Amino acid sequence: TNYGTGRRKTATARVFLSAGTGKLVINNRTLEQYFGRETARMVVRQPLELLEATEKYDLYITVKGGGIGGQAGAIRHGITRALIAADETLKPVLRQAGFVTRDAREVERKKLGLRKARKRPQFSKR
Amino acid sequence: PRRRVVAAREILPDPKFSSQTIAKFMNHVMQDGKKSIAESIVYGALERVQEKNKVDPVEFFETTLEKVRPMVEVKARRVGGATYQVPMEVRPSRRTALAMRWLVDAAAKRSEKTMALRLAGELLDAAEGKGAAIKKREDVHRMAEANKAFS
Amino acid sequence: GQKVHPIGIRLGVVKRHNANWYANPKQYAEYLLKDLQVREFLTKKLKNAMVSNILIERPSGAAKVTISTARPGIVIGKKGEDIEKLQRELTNIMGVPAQVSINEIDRPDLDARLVAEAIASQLEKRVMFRRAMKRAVQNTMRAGAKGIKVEVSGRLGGAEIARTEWYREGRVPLHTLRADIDYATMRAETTYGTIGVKVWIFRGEILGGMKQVMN
Amino acid sequence: MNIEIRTDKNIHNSERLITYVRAELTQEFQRHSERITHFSVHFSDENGDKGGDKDIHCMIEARPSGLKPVAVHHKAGNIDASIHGAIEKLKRSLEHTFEKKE
Amino acid sequence: PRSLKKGPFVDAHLFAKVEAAVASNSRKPIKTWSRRSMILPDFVGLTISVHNGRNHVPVIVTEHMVGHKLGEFAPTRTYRGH
Amino acid sequence: NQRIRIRLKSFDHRLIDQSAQEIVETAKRTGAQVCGPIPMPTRIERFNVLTSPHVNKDARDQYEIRTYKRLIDIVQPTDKTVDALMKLDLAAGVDVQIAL
Amino acid sequence: AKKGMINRELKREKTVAKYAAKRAELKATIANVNASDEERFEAMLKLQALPRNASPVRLRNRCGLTGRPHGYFRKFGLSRNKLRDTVMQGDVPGVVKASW
RNA sequence: CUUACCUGGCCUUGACAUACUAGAAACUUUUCAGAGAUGGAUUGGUGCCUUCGGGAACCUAGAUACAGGUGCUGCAUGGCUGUCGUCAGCUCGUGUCGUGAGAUGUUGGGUUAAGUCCCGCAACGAGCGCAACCCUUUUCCUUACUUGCCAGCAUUUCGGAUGGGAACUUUAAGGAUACUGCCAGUGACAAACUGGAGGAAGGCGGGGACGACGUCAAGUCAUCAUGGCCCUUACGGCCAGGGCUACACACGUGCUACAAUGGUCGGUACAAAGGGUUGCUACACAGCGAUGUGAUGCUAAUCUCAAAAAGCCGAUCGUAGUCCGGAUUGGAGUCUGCAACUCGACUCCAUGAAGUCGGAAUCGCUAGUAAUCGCGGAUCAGAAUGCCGCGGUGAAUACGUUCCCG
Ligand SMILES: [Mg+2]
Ligand SMILES: [Mg+2]
Ligand SMILES: [Mg+2]
Ligand SMILES: [Mg+2]
Ligand SMILES: [Mg+2]
Ligand SMILES: [Mg+2]
Ligand SMILES: [Mg+2]
Ligand SMILES: [Mg+2]
Ligand SMILES: [Mg+2]
Ligand SMILES: [Mg+2]
Ligand SMILES: [Mg+2]
Ligand SMILES: [Mg+2]
Ligand SMILES: [Mg+2]
Ligand SMILES: [Mg+2]
Ligand SMILES: [Mg+2]
Ligand SMILES: [Mg+2]
Repeated sequence: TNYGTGRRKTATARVFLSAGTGKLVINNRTLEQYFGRETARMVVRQPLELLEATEKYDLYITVKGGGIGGQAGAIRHGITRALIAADETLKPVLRQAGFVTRDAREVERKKLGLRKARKRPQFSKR
Repeated sequence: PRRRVVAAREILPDPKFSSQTIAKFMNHVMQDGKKSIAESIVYGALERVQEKNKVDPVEFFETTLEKVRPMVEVKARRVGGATYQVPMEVRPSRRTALAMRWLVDAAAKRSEKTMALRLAGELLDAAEGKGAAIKKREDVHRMAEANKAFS
Repeated sequence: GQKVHPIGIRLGVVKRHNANWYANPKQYAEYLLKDLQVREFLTKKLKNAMVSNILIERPSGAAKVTISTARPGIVIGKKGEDIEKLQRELTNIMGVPAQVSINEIDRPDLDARLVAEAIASQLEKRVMFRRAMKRAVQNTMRAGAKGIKVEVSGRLGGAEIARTEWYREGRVPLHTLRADIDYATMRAETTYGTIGVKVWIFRGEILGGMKQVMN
Repeated sequence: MNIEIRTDKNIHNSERLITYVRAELTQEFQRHSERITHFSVHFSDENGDKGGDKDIHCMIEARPSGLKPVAVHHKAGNIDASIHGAIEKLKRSLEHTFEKKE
Repeated sequence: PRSLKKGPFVDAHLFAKVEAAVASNSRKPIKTWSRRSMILPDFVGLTISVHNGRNHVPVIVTEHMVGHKLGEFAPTRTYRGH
Repeated sequence: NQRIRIRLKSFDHRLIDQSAQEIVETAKRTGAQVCGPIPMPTRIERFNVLTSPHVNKDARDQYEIRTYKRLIDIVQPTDKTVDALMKLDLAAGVDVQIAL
Repeated sequence: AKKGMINRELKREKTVAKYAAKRAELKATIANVNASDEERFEAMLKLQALPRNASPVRLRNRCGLTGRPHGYFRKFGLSRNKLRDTVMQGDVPGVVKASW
């Protein structure tokens, strides 16, 4: 019913939220099936345990791009924005948590004359 | 640096025990960004140590950490062309960091089959009071005690 | 140290390319080589007509060369016969037929290329280099440029030791990408070798970006 | 200390020159020993295929254990003269640096 | 190695010289520059001089050599020791 | 049922946008309905060119060329619309493909 | 490059153009299954007997303006030395400096 | 081949330009000699314009100026490039001061990343540098509904597949936003600096281009141009083989390992950027495999390269020179190419080297960075551990400037 968009490290998540028993689906899959790593599940779940109203909502989630951590961050951001859209009074607590902010860190490009973005070849003085 | 005051980053609490201290310890254990294997190692060690005696793993870890934390260190001061190792107090963050580094290095130099087993052995040894981290704590106390004379 | 090409740094900013056509990845090389050939031909043919720019365009199965000249009379021809020969040569060079157009230059002393050729002519005829430099600078500033800069390097006066000498007046903000700077280079072949001439002319700051240029 | 000597096309180099340079340089700088780990000398002729009073450039660059690498140049009319000038300048420079750092 | 389906490679002129030699009975060496040809089974018992860069070296072809290329018996470098 | 597909390729997005705007305006004058312009992924081609004549590997110039594509459909076209599209002139730098 | 080098390149291209058709026909005969084994062998012999310069593998790309055999950059057809000059004069359409 | 080097066989107005004379369309089919360059035979056509009595193309033959040079000089040069060094500086006009070289301005206080800014002052004014204008990334709005997308509907051989929709993701142009804007403090009541509210983002948000006046007779006559010297039946030109890959040794930059934070086997998830018509190829068969045959869709947000790998779940290995490591060698093959001997890439069977963590010394890096994991491209018939890009997981530590350097 209430929609949210989340973004993190090339990953984008579309989140639909509607009052329900506590269902949670990701790409026609469950949280345990999609994320085999516990940190990702914890990150996905933080926003709704933060309000102590985890099982009073139902979520329908799609995600594309990035890796497991980026997708988890995007899903959490989408859930946070969906909550803010649903209720205005949620935004101060969610921001105090820090979920309202959108992380802008991204990979830095390789550079001419350098092995990597910052790393440069060896200059021996033996 | 010569300017600015860089702020500290935030380490999220671990999944199982929700401990920032345990998360920082996992970060010390981690290599090449393999944090999942880091958590596996740390949790296996914690289960192994819990098996020996029935206590809270978090409480055991923090007690052993307090056992192993340093008190006093010297920082080399170059005046008059001499070392002049001067004892000084150290901030809690440095205390915790050196304690964790000593624990992990001692575990690495132990001689069990797996990192989890040897980390658990090191935690037990530190709890008892005889270990390589305990020896480094003793040595730093000994040296800062020999050089107490200077301010 | 070294410096970026004043035109090269502003292609998509305040300037436009000297060639405007589209090609598929296969015919691109042929088009570029033939454009270079036609430019080489025109430079030799119109040496004495004070030509400033050549714009090569391929609209569709045809060609369009726009020649910017201070002396349109010579290129046009007294009775217009010269333009027919020019288009014939262009159609011979390029597979599709080419049409020529002429842009008359009414303020030649604001064009960097023309100034460089003028200085190079005197330098080849053995006039004093810092006489020609000052004459060109004064003429351009009288024309109205906000600034001009001239550089001459080589064996000036026949000296065994080569050297470089320059003179600047007004404003030449090279680091400002929104500034109209015209850059030109020319060569003078004297009995004692080559002398290089560089000219910069500044025509104020362009406003509104490439949209104002109507790209 | 390991010695790595190089010349240019004009100068002309040989293993005999390598042995002689290594021997002389070690003999002169034998005192420092462990203080220094690497020498590299380089030889050039500037206006190759012509002549002059100097017309040859010698360089020696040495790495002292600890402090940063230090370099010395000399110009002379002959390879032997260039080498001797560079050796003298290196000796003076190293003496000054070691006296400074004590 | 050359694919079997293509078959062995031999130069036309060398092949023709070999057939002339075998059809006749003459032991005069066959001078050639084709180091890239293969020693066919019909080459046995013939003397073939192969260019090695500055001179032609003889090779008396025996049953062992079949399958090698001609150049494998005419080394091109002169090294005697350091 | 006839539908006309129009594909524009250029090296200058401003020129290609001008061309597409002119095409849609021409269609509107005739009175047909048109979908677009639809942006299509831009191609980028990047090249590394050494700037020193002899030896400096780290001193280079990095150049790029971009290909911009635009898509247009015109549906329910009339005999006057098609003739207007054919009559319309073409500017350089924008290669236009018309498919029936 | 030298004019002799350029002329050698040109004659090689001319020979390849001359013999392309026969070379292709012989290769097709070689790759044809329904053809007889003796015919395939004869095709192989003729292909091996063709002149060497007919083989496209013996052609080297060259700048065209200068004939340099390195840094060719197929798309433009110019070696880096002249490509940089032509680009930064503004005579190559669509090419600009890259910053991303 | 590239190729500029060497052995040998060859040509001399030259492989390429202009100028003079004469005959021939240009071209075209076959063999013969030879390593080839070359030479000697042998077929078919006789074209395009003409005040047709002569001309354009493209050859042949002779003659003379000449061509030709990757031959020397970067210390005779143009053009281009490195470095001090994105260091914050470097200079002019009018005035003044001093016999003059010269000085001021550009110095003094705070301050900034900065000759950045505010106060004073025989200085008043300017230019080149700093910053800004340019590209990219983070939030949102409008236009656009394709080939790309699927929230509400329905049909489904349950595959957005279908009828459909224009919501969302995305795609790619144009706009908005962030200015110490507001609050509480500090400082001369100046610049400016701290702590806060709001916001996706708060005090240059993070990267990229952009190289001041000048320095080192710094680098490049072998990209190219060019003054001056040199060779002219050879220092020019064509060709076949060989070499640039040699091997008592010494250095620089890398890749792979020395294992259990791991190796092997089975199952199972999640990318971004590029390439494809002389090419990428779904799918079936044959093969242990590299591959081959048939065949399909693609000039591409449509078909394809394509399998992402680290990761997660299950089993074994249980500290051994090992179920670690994969150099070297012996057999058997595939492919590209006229041709893999010198001297190619890859596949299978067998073999199983040094290595068990590396002297003195010394290098890179302050955050989506280091470390680690895989993917693409230019060059290119084939031939990357190199170079240029892309994304996945993801740290440690900064008390401080005392001693180290610039
Ligand atoms: Mg990376
Ligand atoms: Mg990027
Ligand atoms: Mg020099
Ligand atoms: Mg084999
Ligand atoms: Mg030449
Ligand atoms: Mg090739
Ligand atoms: Mg060769
Ligand atoms: Mg120089
Ligand atoms: Mg030199
Ligand atoms: Mg700037
Ligand atoms: Mg040279
Ligand atoms: Mg050869
Ligand atoms: Mg080599
Ligand atoms: Mg193994
Ligand atoms: Mg051993
Ligand atoms: Mg390749």
